[PDB]
Amino acid sequence: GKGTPSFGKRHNKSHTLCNRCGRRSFHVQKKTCSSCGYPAAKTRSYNWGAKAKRRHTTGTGRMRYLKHVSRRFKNGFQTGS
Amino acid sequence: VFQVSMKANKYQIKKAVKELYEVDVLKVNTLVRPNGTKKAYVRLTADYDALDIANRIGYI
Amino acid sequence: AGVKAYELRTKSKEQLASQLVDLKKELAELKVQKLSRPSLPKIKTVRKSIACVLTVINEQQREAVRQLYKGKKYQPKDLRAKKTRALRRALTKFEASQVTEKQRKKQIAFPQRKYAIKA
Amino acid sequence: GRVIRNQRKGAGSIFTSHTRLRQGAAKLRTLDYAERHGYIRGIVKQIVHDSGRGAPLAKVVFRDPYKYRLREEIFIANEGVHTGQFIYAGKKASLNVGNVL
Amino acid sequence: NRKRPVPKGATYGKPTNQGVNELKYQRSLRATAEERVGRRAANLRVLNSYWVNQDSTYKYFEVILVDPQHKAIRRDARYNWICDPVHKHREARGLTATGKKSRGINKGHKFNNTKAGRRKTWKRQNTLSLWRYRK
Amino acid sequence: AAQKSFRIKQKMAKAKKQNRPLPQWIRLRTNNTIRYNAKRRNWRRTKMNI
RNA sequence: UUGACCUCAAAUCAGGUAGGAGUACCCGCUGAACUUAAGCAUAUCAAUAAGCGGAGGAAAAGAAACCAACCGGGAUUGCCU
RNA sequence: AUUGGCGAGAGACCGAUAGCGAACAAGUACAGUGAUGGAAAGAUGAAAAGAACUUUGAAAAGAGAGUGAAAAAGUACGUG
RNA sequence: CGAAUUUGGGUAUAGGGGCGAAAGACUAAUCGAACCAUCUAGUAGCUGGUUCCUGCCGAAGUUUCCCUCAGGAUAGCAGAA
RNA sequence: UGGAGGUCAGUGACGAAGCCUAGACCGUAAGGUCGGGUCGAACGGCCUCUAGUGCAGAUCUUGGUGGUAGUAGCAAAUAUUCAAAUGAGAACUUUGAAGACUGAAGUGGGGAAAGGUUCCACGUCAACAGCAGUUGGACGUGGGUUAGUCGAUCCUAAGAGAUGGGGAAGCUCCGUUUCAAAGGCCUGAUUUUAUGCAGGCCACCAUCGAAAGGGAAUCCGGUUAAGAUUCCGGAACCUGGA
RNA sequence: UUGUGACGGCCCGUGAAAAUCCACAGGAAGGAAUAGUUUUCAUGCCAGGUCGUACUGAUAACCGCAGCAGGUCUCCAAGGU
RNA sequence: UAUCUAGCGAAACCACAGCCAAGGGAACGGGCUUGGCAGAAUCAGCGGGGAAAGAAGACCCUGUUGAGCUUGACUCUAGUU
RNA sequence: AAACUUUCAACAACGGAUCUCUUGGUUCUCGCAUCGAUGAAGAACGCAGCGAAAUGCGAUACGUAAUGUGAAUUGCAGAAUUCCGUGAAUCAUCGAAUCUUUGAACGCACAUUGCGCCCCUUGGUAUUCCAGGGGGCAUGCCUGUUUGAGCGUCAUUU
Repeated sequence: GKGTPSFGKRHNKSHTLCNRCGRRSFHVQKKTCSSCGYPAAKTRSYNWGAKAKRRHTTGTGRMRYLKHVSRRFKNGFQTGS
Repeated sequence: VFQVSMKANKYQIKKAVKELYEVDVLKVNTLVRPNGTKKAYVRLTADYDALDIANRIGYI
Repeated sequence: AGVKAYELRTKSKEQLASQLVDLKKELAELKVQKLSRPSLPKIKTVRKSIACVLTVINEQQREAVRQLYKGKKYQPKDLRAKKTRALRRALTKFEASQVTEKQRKKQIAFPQRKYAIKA
Repeated sequence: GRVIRNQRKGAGSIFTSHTRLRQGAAKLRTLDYAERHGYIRGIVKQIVHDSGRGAPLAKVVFRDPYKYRLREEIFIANEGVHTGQFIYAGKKASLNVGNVL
Repeated sequence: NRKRPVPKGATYGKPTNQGVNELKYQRSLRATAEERVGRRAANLRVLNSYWVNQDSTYKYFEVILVDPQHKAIRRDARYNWICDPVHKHREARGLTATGKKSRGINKGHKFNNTKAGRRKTWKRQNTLSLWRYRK
Repeated sequence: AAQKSFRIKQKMAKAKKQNRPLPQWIRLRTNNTIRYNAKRRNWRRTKMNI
C-alpha cells in the first residue's frame, strides 16, 4: 500500500540544519535553504508571506546593536566620558 | 581527569598541565562529554603521583 | 570585596599582569572549592575582579596606541569614531560649507537684509 | 494535453547517453604539418571494444614531432588492422588498409 | 523588443495579455546601459550617458560616473551635490536624463498622466478625501 | 546515529541540558506564576527531528 | 644602446567605496486573474495584487521648449473647486 | 506623504470565545521533508498568616484542630 | 525465483511540468494537473439561517418585455405619509 | 442590553453587581419591582445621545456534558505451574525448581539509516505501560562514550558548481575549459640584503561530491555500574621529521 | 561456509575514475688514502593534531498520531532426518 | 470467542420516543381518528421494522457553474517559413 | 406500598458561564530621523552560588569601565565594620571597553567544528618538519605608487 508501509520505508533526510538559520530546512541535494534562501546573498522573503516576515523580521532576535544605536542617537553620538 | 574547553587540543592540554602543575604527562586522551564539554584524561610519567598532584590541587 | 579601578589605574603594567595571574590562580582554586562545596559567591567576586583588571589593561593599552597615533591622520579603525555608517560617509562640515567663488561673491554682495515694517 | 516523449527527449535529463564505459571520442589526429606535408608513422598498439559502439577502437601511438613524448590517438579500427602494426598518416602515405591518406 | 519570458508563449489569460512577441520595454537602452554600468561600478554615481555607436545587434553608449568618495569631489563644491546620499543609484531610480525622459517628467498638457510621478498622480486622483465635517 | 557530526552532537547536548524539570526555588520567587517546565521533552513523545 | 606617449595588465601595493537588513510612505520596471458586463472575447477589475531593482526623513517634482487667447497669468507640491 | 522605527498624549473603542495570533516562559507548545500552519492558557487572600498539633490509614488522604473578616477563599483556590 | 531479477546509498528529471514496458498510471495516504501562501471575505438568478412584545392595515402567484422559463424590470394587488 | 451628555447633592462593605429560589405583586406582553439564600465593590431611575443591542435552530463557532453503557470489547504470534523472598498489597517483581518455545535466512551475537540518552547505578509508583505492578524504554538524582593504526578527514564516479565570458529589466541563467596576459619548488648566491638574485622545468589547467567505491599503519589477554581493535600489560606497524 | 588458484561458458552486454605509490629509460650534478659517495641495508631519536565512539536497530528504543500482527539495508549460521 | 465474573472501558447514532389493525393524510403512521388492547424490572439471541446508520445522490434535469480531452467551432499564440 | 423520570424553603458534584477588575490590544493625534565591511538584521552554542523557560550578556559572558542617585538584593544562602562613604543596588544614565561560532560574511570549503599559504615570537640541539602565541591572505569598482606587456607608436644608427 501507499500508506503505512511507505511511511515505514521513508527514512532519509532531505533537509538538514542551515548555517544562516537553524531551521532544519537546508536541502542537501539542492544546496539551498527552503526558508532563508541560504547560500543566496539576500534572505528569502515574500510579500505574500507576511507571517513569515513577522516570524523572521527585525526585533525577533537580540538587536545587539540597534537597541543601543537608538540611545546613541538620543544622546547625539557623543565621544568621551 | 579534567573538564576542559572545546577549543583546546591535546597539545594545549599537555602544555597547560605542564605549566600549572609542574608535572610531565605521559599521555593525553580527550572526549566530548554529551553534556557538551571536553573531558581530558592525562597520564603523568612514573616519576609523579597523580594522587599527590590531585591532593595538592585540593580534591582528595 | 573586589579590586577597584582607581587603584588598578594607579598600579603599573607589571603589577597589573601579576594581579591578573594571581586572580586567575584564585579563580581556579575557588572553582575547585565550588566543585567540592554547595554554594559560594566568592567565585563571582573573583570573576568581577578579573574583568576589572582586564578592562584596565585594555584601556591603558588603547590609550597608549591612541597617544602613539595622536596628531596624524589614518588612525586605526578601532580608534576612529563609531557614530554611524551613513554619518561617516556623509560630507564633513567644511565640505558641506564649501561654496564656489561665484556664489561666495553673490552672498557677500547681496546678503539677507534685516528689514522691518513699522512706518 | 501534455508534453510528449520526443519533447522530453530533447530536454534530455534521463535521455542522455551512458558514456561511462566508452573509450574516448574516436577521432583522427590533428592536421598540423606532417599529415599535409608528408607522413607520420604510428603503431596501433591495442584493439578494444568500445561500449555502445558496434565497431572496435584502436589505441594508436605516434611520436610528437615537436617535443619528446608519445601521443595516443583513438582511431576507429578498420578490418584487418592488428595490434603492434605500422599505420601511416599523411599526404604522402601509401595506399594501405589503416593508413590516413 | 522585449520578448515576454513565458515558457512556450503561454500566458494563461485573456488574448490581450496573451500577446507575447512585439511587446516593448518601457525604459530606454540608455537606461539599461546606465543601470548595468552602475551595478558594475556600484562605488560610483552615474551622472549621464550618450550614444556613441550602434549596429544591428548592439547599441553602444558611454556613461559618465563620478567618484563620491574622491577628495576633490568631496571638495570642488560643484559636485558635493552628487556626493550627497539622496543620489544613490540615480540611474536605478530613473533620475538621470534618460530616466526622466522614460518617466515622462515634463511640464505641459501632454504629460498630465506623468508630471509629478505617474503612480503618485494616480494615487492622488484615486483617494477618497473625507473631512471631519463632510463636504 | 552512532557516526554523527559535531553540529548534531552539540544539538543533542543542548537538548539534554534543557531536558530537566524546573528548580523548586523559582516556584518560591515572588510575583511568579511558573509552576512546571512547559517545554519538557521525552524521546518517545516528541522528536526534535534535527 | 636609452627615454617617452597611448592602450591594456599585475601586486596581501597606499587609501577608500558597493553588497546585506528594511515595505508604512517614496522612485521606477514587470505584471495577473478572480470579479463586473446578469453569457463572453474588447472593456472592467487595473496601468492593481504578486515578483524585481533603488533612497530618504521624507522621497519625487521643481524654477516653463508652461498655462493660456485674457485688461493675460508666471517654479514645484498639497487642499477646496 | 506616514498600517515601518523611536518618544509622547488620548478616545461615546474591546474587555480574556472580545481586543493584535499572542494581557500569561506567543510566533511560544505543537504539526509538516518542506514552503508553511499555529493554539490553549488572567483573578486565593489586605497580608501565606499556605493549615503547627492529635488521631485513623502503608500511603494518598480523612476526622478533629489552627490561621484568616470569610476555608460557603485550601494548589483541583474571587463569585461558581 | 539467475534474471528485461531484487535492493541500500549517492545523483538527475518539478507542476500544464516531470516521469510513464501506457493503468490517465506515479509525482510524500493528495493526481483527468501536487502541495504551500496570497489575490480572496473570488462569484453564485442556488440551498441553509436570518435574534423582543403588542396594536392596526394587509396580499400575489396575473399583464408586457427580457438567451426570458428556479431570475429580473414593468403594470397590477398592499402599506405609509 | 453595552456605552455617552444632564439630573435624581440617587443606591452601597450596616453589603453593589452577579447567581439560586413549583415565594409575592404589577403589565395582554416584551419584562419590571420585592421576599429568602450565596456574594464582596461597584451600580441604578428619569430626560436625551449612541450602537459591534435581544437567538431555538444555520449538518452554525468554541467549550463543556449526556443516553448508549459498566455496553462493544481487552480472543492472531502453542504456555504456563510450585515454593520462597521482598513488600500495605504479588497472576505479573526477583531467586530457585519444573514445563515449554525461538531451533543458526533464530525470539542468538553485532552493525547501516533513523532515534538521542532511551545505556548504567541509586531512590522511586501521582500520571503512562488500554488488567496489575513492589517492575520499566515511566518519574527524580547522578554516572557513562578515552584512538597516530576503527571511521571521517584524502581521491574521484554519476553529478553539483564559482572564475574568464556571454544572456537577462532583474531576482538570477548558461557555461567548467571553453575566443582569459589563468603559474608554483630545488642542490640553491653561503654572514648588512633575499622564495627581489648571476639558475632551472612545465601545462592537472577552482572547488564540492561516497562513514558500502579507491585508501598508510594493531593484535592478543585483562579490566568497568557503563567505554574499549580507544583504558591497562605485553608485543608490533605506518607516516612525517631529525 | 569462506577465501584462493588454474580454467571453461556468456554477450549486437565485454563488465568507473581519480588520488596515491613504485619501477624503468636518460645521464644532469657530485665524489677519492683517516678524507668523499650510501639514511631504497641494519640499529638508534622525536611527534602523530580535530570530530564520532554509550545504547536500540525493532511483535516496545526508527517511520506509520501509539509500547500499531504493517514497513525498514546487511554480516556469522551447530546436531539428526 | 460469544457467555458469567475481577479489573479496564470506548464508539456509531439520538426532534421526542418506541405495541398493533384499518381510515384519512404529502396517495406505505410510533404519535392523528376509530377499534384491538394494555402490569414493574429484566437476560441471552435475533435480524421483520425504525421508509435504521454511513455521504448536502456519483444515475437524470436545471444553472446563462466548471474542468479533462477533441476538432473542419470563435478568437489568438510559441515556433517555423 | 420496594427498585427505576420531574421539582426543591437542600446540600454535595461536573463544568467554567455571568458579574466585577485589567502593567493588554485597537484606532486617532503630535514630535523626531537613527541600521550595516569601524562587520548589521537574523541564527547557533555558552554565561547565574543554587536556572529548565523568559531577560540580559559573550570565555572581561544574568556582565567590566565612567557618571548620577544614595543603603540595598531578597525565593534561600553569601561579603553587612564597604553605610558620614571615591559607595549597596536584578537602580538609573551611558560617552570607554569586551563581544565566543556564524551570518551581506571576506584565505579555500562547509550534511567537515575540514584543508591551506604569508609575517613575527617561543619550544622541540631547525629557513624547510611539528607544536604554541600573535598579526594577516575575498570579490567588483575609484584615485594614486611600483613592476610590467603590446613594430600600438614617437624621439630614429652601434
